[PDB]
Amino acid sequence: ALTQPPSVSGSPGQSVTISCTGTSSDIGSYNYVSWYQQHPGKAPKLMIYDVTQRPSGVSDRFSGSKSGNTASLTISGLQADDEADYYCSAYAGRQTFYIFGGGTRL
Amino acid sequence: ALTQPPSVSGSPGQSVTISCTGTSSDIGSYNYVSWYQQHPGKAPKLMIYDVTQRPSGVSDRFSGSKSGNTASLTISGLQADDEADYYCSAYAGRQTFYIFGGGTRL
Amino acid sequence: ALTQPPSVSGSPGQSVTISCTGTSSDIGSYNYVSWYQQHPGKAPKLMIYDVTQRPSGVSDRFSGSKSGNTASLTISGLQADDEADYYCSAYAGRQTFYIFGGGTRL
Amino acid sequence: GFLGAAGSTMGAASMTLTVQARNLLSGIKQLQARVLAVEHYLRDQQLLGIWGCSGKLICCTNVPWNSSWSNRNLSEIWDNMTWLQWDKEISNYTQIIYGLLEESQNQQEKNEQDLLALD
Amino acid sequence: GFLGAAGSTMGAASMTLTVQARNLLSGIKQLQARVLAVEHYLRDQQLLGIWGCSGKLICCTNVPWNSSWSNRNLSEIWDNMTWLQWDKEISNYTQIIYGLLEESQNQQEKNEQDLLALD
Amino acid sequence: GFLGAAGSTMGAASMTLTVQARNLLSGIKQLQARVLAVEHYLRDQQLLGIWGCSGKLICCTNVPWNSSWSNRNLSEIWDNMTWLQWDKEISNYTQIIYGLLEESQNQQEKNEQDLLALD
Amino acid sequence: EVQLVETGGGLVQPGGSLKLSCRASGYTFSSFAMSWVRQAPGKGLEWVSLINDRGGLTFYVDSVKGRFTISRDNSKNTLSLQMHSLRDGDTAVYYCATGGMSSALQSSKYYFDFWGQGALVTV
Amino acid sequence: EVQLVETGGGLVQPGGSLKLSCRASGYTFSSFAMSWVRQAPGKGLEWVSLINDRGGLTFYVDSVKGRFTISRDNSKNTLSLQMHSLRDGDTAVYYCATGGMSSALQSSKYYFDFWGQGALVTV
Amino acid sequence: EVQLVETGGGLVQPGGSLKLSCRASGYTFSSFAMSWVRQAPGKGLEWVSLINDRGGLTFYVDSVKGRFTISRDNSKNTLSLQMHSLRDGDTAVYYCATGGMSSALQSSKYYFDFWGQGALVTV
Ligand SMILES: *[C@@H]1O[C@H](CO)[C@@H](O)[C@H](O)[C@H]1NC(C)=O
Ligand SMILES: *[C@@H]1O[C@H](CO)[C@@H](O)[C@H](O)[C@H]1NC(C)=O
Ligand SMILES: *[C@@H]1O[C@H](CO)[C@@H](O)[C@H](O)[C@H]1NC(C)=O
Ligand SMILES: *[C@@H]1O[C@H](CO)[C@@H](O)[C@H](O)[C@H]1NC(C)=O
Ligand SMILES: *[C@@H]1O[C@H](CO)[C@@H](O)[C@H](O)[C@H]1NC(C)=O
Ligand SMILES: *[C@@H]1O[C@H](CO)[C@@H](O)[C@H](O)[C@H]1NC(C)=O
Repeated sequence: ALTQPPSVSGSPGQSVTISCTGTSSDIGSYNYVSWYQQHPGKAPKLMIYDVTQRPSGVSDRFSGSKSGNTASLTISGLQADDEADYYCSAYAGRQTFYIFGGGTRL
Repeated sequence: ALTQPPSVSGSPGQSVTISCTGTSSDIGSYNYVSWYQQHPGKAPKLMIYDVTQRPSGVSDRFSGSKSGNTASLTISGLQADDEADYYCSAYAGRQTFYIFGGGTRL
Repeated sequence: ALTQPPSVSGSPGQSVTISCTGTSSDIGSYNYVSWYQQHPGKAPKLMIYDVTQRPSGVSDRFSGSKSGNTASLTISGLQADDEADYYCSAYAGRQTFYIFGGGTRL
Repeated sequence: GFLGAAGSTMGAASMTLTVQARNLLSGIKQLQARVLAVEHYLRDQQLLGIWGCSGKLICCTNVPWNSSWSNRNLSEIWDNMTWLQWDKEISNYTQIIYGLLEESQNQQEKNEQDLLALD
Repeated sequence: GFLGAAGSTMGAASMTLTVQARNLLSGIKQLQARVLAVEHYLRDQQLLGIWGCSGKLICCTNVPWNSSWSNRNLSEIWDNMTWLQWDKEISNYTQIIYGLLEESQNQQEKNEQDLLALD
Repeated sequence: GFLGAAGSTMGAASMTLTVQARNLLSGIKQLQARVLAVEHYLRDQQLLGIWGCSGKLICCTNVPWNSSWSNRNLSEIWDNMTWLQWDKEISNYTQIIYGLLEESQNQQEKNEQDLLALD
Repeated sequence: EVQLVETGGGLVQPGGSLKLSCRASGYTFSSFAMSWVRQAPGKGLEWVSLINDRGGLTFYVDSVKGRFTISRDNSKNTLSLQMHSLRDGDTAVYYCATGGMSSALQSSKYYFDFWGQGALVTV
Repeated sequence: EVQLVETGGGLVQPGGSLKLSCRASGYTFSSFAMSWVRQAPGKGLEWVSLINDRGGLTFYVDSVKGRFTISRDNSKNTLSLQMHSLRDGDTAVYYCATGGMSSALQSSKYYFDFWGQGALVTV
Repeated sequence: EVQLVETGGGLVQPGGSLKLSCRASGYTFSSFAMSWVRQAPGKGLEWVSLINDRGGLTFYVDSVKGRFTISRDNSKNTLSLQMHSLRDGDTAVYYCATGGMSSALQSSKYYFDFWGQGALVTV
């Protein structure tokens, strides 16, 4: 599994950084680390796909990045409606297709 | 190895049940669980081959069955000449060809 | 790794035996156990290649042999200039290309 | 020798496949005969290639035996029967089998392409 | 049917390769036509063999796409384009690709030989 | 270029196999010459197929070198000898080698069939 | 819009069997690969299984290779999962997901595009 | 009837070598696969090795892959086994068995049809 | 004579990267396979990596498969090694070696013919 801090917070209107660190076989070698936003009681929605790309329907306040073996999601302009559990998901090859991290509560 | 009770008994003329439980890769997925009868000081003889089939020369008092991951041998009409150590043998794929259980003394 | 005694010694002019024992997958099945002589502060030099063959430039006082899973180097006519750390190196297949032993100080 | 196994059982005859394979290839009328023989040879090699058997004389596949084609036991086919008798018994089913073999290989090729596409 | 996918997308047409493959092979002037047709067929099979594709209709390779040959997206090529249009667009680059495929297979064969040489 | 490696060492010449392979295939008398050339090409491809080498230019096998055929060192054969000299030296042993290669592949095919038969 | 709706069972004794069936609409079903992703009541999410767009290829997590079978019927627009020997560690919400793979002639996915609401499998 | 008769050694020091030779009659030797099955004096039986009907293919238990070699001579109707580095855990009765495999064109076996009397290998 | 001369870095913080470059002369570079062999200051030597004569094939010790890349430029007579994520267990002298493999048409090596003087990589 990927490791990220269990809790992230900040004042509304400010940016926050959420990040998860994996190994060379999970995040480092493959540029496929997506991010999902899950509201309590709801299914996760896709927020980021690929390292830096966003799906249609998601605002530009959510921006991904990667450095080394650590993937990050920057959420600018924090809203009350963004307080959801965020997960990262990395492609880890043919034997282990996807590895998800633990959640962080925003 | 396959696990069966270490001892089985009963009155002459009554039926007994001998069974061994394996995993999904041993007994469950392959319908090849044979049974052997070994008298002390003698080599084992084939009693049952395949899940339900009997070899020529063996009486019809010995009958095999399988359910889930557990194989059974029913011995009806128990005779004094049947007090022998019984073993099950399951085919377990190409890497592990055969897995034998422990013996049960009848 | 291969195991050889940590220290070998003898009087000048006498022979000594240096040997390392491996497993069936390292020394036994492959007839490729080379020996190297390393002087302190210097890079190792090739002394023996193959089980019994010597490279050009090395004197005939260094002679290799193999029996079972144990490889040996016999050094006859011991000189003061032979006090160096000796290592054996065995080919161990395609997954593990080379296995070196620990050193022995002569 | 060439066709010496024709009267032998299918099992015994399966061990001499290279003798016939070698012997299959070994004015106007003769050129037509030679060109046609080459075209036939190539059609059989192309057909094996379509099935994924381009380099094999004994090629195992993923098409199950229906049992409607023949409900004989393996000992009846391989030990108590010749290839001429077998060919006669299933002469009405070879187009069904060939079609299934082609479809199965097409599915295999697509599956291999998709497996190779996993990073 | 034969060439029925010619107006279909490259993706849809890639599923009917055996129909055309089977149909490709299926006095003096006619013998010349038949011998030439066989020579062409064999040249294409030899060329696939040189690339290591002797038994495949869909053969993946180790040659990267340069993007100078065509900078189109996969959806533009496989979903919004036919094989005739694709063939026309890269008709000036097929000799470069063929040369790279031959060199890549030669390197692969040498690498396989060297890997097999490890005891 | 075609046959440019003929005077080169066997090692150096082994890197140009596709040049000759491509060049091998590239009224009545000419049709006979073309049909015979095709038959020869196909005989060589069939022979490689029998050995399990249908798609390879460099094909490693399971037949050991006897050393009676030639007791030369690898450097003597690959670095100090050409393919014409090598072919001349073993011209009396190629039928023995071909027979062993055919038998070895037949054994390999039976072993592969039996391994695939393990559930 | 695109919707995925799970149908499935509830409480099943340890060691039994349960099958889920997921209906989908709003897109061409046969054009996308499908996955099942599991979330325990107090945990995050983990991938469980992946099936190709055609259904020929299936992939599983090592811990479930001998228990779960994933299949898809492209004429019925239905993705189903069948699990046997339900262990106590398998109780969770099981979500359908669209994405996670593509068949070579399509752009790469390796992510999930659409999610269902989730069936709750308990023991 | 069908008979299998073992010939072999006795007490061999740890780490040595021992070869068994099993003669068979009453059936066509070359038509059946052969196996060796081991039984420790106080235990049940376990499979040790399998050889095909032709002798080309051999299979071993992981614990014996580097110590045991199984071979068969179909002209002499003889099945032999050779073991090296005899460990203390290898002391047992070694039984010849006919069956355990078939060469694709025969009905499935995956069981042993005939048994010998057993050679006792001790250390 | 044959000489191998290492060029490289020195002290690099844990988790960083370092590249070695080894020049060679006195023999045809493209005719021999090359290896890197590592010796910790207080230990003996262990093999780290092997590259073929052409450079197409590379082999590594399992513990370094995800950290070290070996490459060779046969026109520059240069063998280089690049390592990432330098762990504390990787501090050692790294020696260039000529030999360890041959490309099928040459006599077997499986030993090292020539050695350099060694670059010291510390953390
Ligand atoms: C022909 O039949 C006889 C029956 O006794 C058999 O022994 C012989 O092997 C058969 N011939 C061939 C070539 O199989
Ligand atoms: C077997 O053949 C019959 C007759 O063609 C057909 O109806 C049946 O569906 C076939 N079964 C299979 C499994 O192919
Ligand atoms: C021809 O184009 C139409 C466009 O509506 C499409 O529906 C049809 O499938 C195409 N035909 C083929 C054979 O692809
Ligand atoms: C792509 O093609 C151009 C034009 O031929 C060439 O200059 C360039 O080097 C090529 N790039 C690759 C990576 O092959
Ligand atoms: C011919 O021999 C000379 C000897 O000096 C050699 O240098 C040259 O490479 C050879 N030619 C070929 C084509 O190998
Ligand atoms: C080598 O060839 C000689 C002469 O034909 C033959 O007698 C000998 O048995 C052969 N050896 C091998 C191992 O094939």
